[PDB]
Amino acid sequence: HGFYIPEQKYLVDKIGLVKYMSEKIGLGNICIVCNYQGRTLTAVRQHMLAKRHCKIPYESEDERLEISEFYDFTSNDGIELHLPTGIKVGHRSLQRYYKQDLKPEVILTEGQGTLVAA
Amino acid sequence: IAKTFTVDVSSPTENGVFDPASYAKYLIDHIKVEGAVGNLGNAVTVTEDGTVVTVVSTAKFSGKYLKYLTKKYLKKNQLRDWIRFVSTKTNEYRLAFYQVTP
Amino acid sequence: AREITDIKQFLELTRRADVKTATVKINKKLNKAGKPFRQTKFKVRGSSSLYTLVINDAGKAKKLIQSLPPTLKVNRL
Amino acid sequence: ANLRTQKRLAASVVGVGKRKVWLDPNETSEIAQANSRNAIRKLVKNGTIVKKAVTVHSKSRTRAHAQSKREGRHSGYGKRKGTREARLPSQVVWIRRLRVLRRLLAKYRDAGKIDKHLYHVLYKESKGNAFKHKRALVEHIIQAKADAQREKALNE
RNA sequence: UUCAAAUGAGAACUUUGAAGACUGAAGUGGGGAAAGGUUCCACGUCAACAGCAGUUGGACGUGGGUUAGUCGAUCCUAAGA
RNA sequence: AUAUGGAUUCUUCACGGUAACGUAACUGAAUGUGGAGACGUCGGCGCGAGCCCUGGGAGGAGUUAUCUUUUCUUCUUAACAGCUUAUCACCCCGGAAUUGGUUUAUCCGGAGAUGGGGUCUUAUGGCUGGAAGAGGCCAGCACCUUUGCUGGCUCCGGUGCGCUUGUGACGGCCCGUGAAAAUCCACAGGAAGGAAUAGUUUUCAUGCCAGGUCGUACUGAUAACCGCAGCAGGUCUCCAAGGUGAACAGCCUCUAGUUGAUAGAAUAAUGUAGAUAAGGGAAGUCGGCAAAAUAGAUCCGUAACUUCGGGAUAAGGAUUGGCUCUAAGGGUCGGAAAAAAAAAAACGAUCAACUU
Ligand SMILES: [Mg+2]
Ligand SMILES: [Mg+2]
Ligand SMILES: [Mg+2]
Ligand SMILES: [Mg+2]
Ligand SMILES: [Mg+2]
Ligand SMILES: [Mg+2]
Ligand SMILES: [Mg+2]
Ligand SMILES: [Mg+2]
Ligand SMILES: [Mg+2]
Ligand SMILES: [Mg+2]
Ligand SMILES: [Mg+2]
Ligand SMILES: [Mg+2]
Ligand SMILES: [Mg+2]
Ligand SMILES: [Mg+2]
Ligand SMILES: [Mg+2]
Ligand SMILES: [Mg+2]
Ligand SMILES: [Mg+2]
Ligand SMILES: [Mg+2]
Ligand SMILES: [Mg+2]
Ligand SMILES: [Mg+2]
Ligand SMILES: [Mg+2]
Ligand SMILES: [Mg+2]
Ligand SMILES: [Mg+2]
Ligand SMILES: [Mg+2]
Ligand SMILES: [Mg+2]
Ligand SMILES: [Mg+2]
Ligand SMILES: [Mg+2]
Ligand SMILES: [Mg+2]
Ligand SMILES: [Mg+2]
Ligand SMILES: [Mg+2]
Ligand SMILES: [Mg+2]
Ligand SMILES: [Mg+2]
Ligand SMILES: [Mg+2]
Ligand SMILES: [Mg+2]
Ligand SMILES: [Mg+2]
Ligand SMILES: [Mg+2]
Ligand SMILES: [Mg+2]
Ligand SMILES: [Mg+2]
Ligand SMILES: [Mg+2]
Ligand SMILES: [Mg+2]
Ligand SMILES: [Mg+2]
Ligand SMILES: [Mg+2]
Ligand SMILES: [Zn+2]
Repeated sequence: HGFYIPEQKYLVDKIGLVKYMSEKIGLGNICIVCNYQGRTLTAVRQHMLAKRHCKIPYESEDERLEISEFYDFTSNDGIELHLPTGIKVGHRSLQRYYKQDLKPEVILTEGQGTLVAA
Repeated sequence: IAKTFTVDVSSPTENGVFDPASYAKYLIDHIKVEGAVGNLGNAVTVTEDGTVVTVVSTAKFSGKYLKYLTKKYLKKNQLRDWIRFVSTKTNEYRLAFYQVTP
Repeated sequence: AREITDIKQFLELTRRADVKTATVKINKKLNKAGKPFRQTKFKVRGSSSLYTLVINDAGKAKKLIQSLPPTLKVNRL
Repeated sequence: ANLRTQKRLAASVVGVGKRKVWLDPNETSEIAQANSRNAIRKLVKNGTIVKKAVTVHSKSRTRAHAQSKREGRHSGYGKRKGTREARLPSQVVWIRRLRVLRRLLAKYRDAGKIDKHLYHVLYKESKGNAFKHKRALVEHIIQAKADAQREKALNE
């Protein structure tokens, strides 16, 4: 089916992350993703196999707040962005301004400079 | 028969903006095997040590596919335009920044 | 223009007294078995035409490089 | 400055249309100094000049309307314009039908299914539009061998 | 058709970027014959010419440019001379 | 020009193959015969090229609130040479009514079919060389009148009433039978020429030198030609992308190319070009002049008259979207000293089309 338990590293209650998921398809009979309500265990079951949702989304930031207990978590300017290491990273709109190399600073000799000041 | 693809998430990860956990959480769910998602038949392997991500599959799959699901996960988390997917050598790919300044 | 097969007769050509130059070219290819190997081509310029022998065997090849006249000018690769 | 020439050479060196040539507006003093191909060469690789991306003509829409076409999507009388003939000429469906049978009967002749006598009728008979399609043929054949065993088993 | 910048004594019209459009492969595309004869290209330049303009030009001034044993002429004969 | 090799000869100008013919060669004057050069047109089929469409994979960009194994793009191979490959024909075996073979197209066979086994034209393709060292695409480095250098990857296939074209074998037509020469080669002929201690030869391999004279830019047209001009006219041809659709029509887009035809401000009458109108429907006018209506397709129906071919799309009726289905329609394969600076150590499978 494709059922995957996010951060297998961090789980306390993982035997109870099984009980909260079987309460979605167990009683109220709900899909883990859709909100689709089957009438029977068959319904929610037949469907999970249908549009193919076996995955409990970790990407939704309200979904990390819902399933939070059964995990144990242990201890844009438009131009450049500011990283924690000191980095200034560029943007994909300027990609051809980056790639373009330009003229070096034009630097006079003590011979050429001297003659130009005089 | 097995083909194995390798991506290096080191550059963006170490600098604070990236999580190979979620990246390897995404790939697993969004690969399409002879059909819809979640169908990896022990025909597709996504595992990672945190500085790299491994991809190994007997099922239909490609270099371009890995690039497509890569770019799509970034725009979702808006790391697009701050990160670009390049090929270091054939079938081993690296994630990088455009401009790097101190 | 032409390719040579027989090596014994290839060697005669390597003198011929009018053949001034030649070259040794290496090609990474992969066989019917899909495995990388080194086939090498021996190209000897004659007056009006250019002969090239194909040795898909690196050994009998690399010793033939030890089979060449001291007179010849060889452009390596 | 007058940059016409620099744009011309750009199309020629890059080997692409003047449409697709980019000249950096901020580089307008430097590009001015180009004046020769090999100079433009340097500028091209440098990145002051760039060959712009091809504008897109997408086939996805057709491939959709193309995919649906093979599901028997719009065959409708109102979706037709030309005569039935001009669309798929009669003669053509024929030369399909004929070569299907002649190749069919041939195969049987050789594999022992039918001798050259049953072959010679059917050939002469098919060519007279006595057969609708390939199944209609095999039917007439099996009825031809069945009765021949109806004329064989009463002679025993 | 429109916006900015560049150049400029000066910009509706030149150069570049941007956006909008047209020819839409029987083309406003790429090559030739006949005819043109330097109109090609570049540096200078704006009195006169381009029925508005002009910093641009098929204009003006100074120069550079056309490399064949195999492409043509050449040879052959056609109606004819 | 010629020299070396190869071949040929005491059976002088070679041998093999039943034959069609084969080969690295294998004397041939006068003169004679013969071939190429050398030719309409249309039809439909057969094949090849490029194009188009298209799956997998290796790159690179685009879009991503939601969606889409996505959208676009690079993935290329010349003249020449070697091996090999064909429809037509032709050769040997065979001797056929139970008439067989067979083209889309009905032609052929005791003047020797089917069938069996072979020969050939090399148009065309396939491999190899030419040739990856080229080009093409991605990632890097340095360098600014140095100029380049380094890495990677260039892959493997599919489909067809498609398009453009080349070509093949045929067919229809003619009181129409659809150029000539230069040139080149073949054959007949047997002049003449020559071997045994030596000779013949350049239609075989290789090697050596030479290739004159003139044309060679650009335009080929809404600005380079002719129209007294930078004129809405005229002027010979090749290549030809996707979609709609019968379609080289119209309508939109890609590769390339323009954005150039004096501008601003208003929005009266008259206008030119373009549209629409209640009830009426030619009452207008010399005259239905102009406009209007009808139009594609599939089905049904189709008169007098006729030189029996037509007339005829006669007239005249019905249907046409979108969506989900149903059935029918195929192919392949298997049964001197001190300090400092600087330098150096009948099935079954599979494959793919659309068309009704
Ligand atoms: Mg048609
Ligand atoms: Mg159609
Ligand atoms: Mg018919
Ligand atoms: Mg203007
Ligand atoms: Mg248009
Ligand atoms: Mg138009
Ligand atoms: Mg033009
Ligand atoms: Mg030209
Ligand atoms: Mg000019
Ligand atoms: Mg000038
Ligand atoms: Mg004027
Ligand atoms: Mg003036
Ligand atoms: Mg002049
Ligand atoms: Mg020469
Ligand atoms: Mg010639
Ligand atoms: Mg003749
Ligand atoms: Mg290729
Ligand atoms: Mg080749
Ligand atoms: Mg050839
Ligand atoms: Mg090769
Ligand atoms: Mg290369
Ligand atoms: Mg075809
Ligand atoms: Mg034509
Ligand atoms: Mg020219
Ligand atoms: Mg033209
Ligand atoms: Mg005109
Ligand atoms: Mg005059
Ligand atoms: Mg055409
Ligand atoms: Mg089309
Ligand atoms: Mg079209
Ligand atoms: Mg302009
Ligand atoms: Mg005017
Ligand atoms: Mg009215
Ligand atoms: Mg009314
Ligand atoms: Mg009325
Ligand atoms: Mg009246
Ligand atoms: Mg009146
Ligand atoms: Mg009248
Ligand atoms: Mg009228
Ligand atoms: Mg009538
Ligand atoms: Mg009618
Ligand atoms: Mg309907
Ligand atoms: Zn669901």
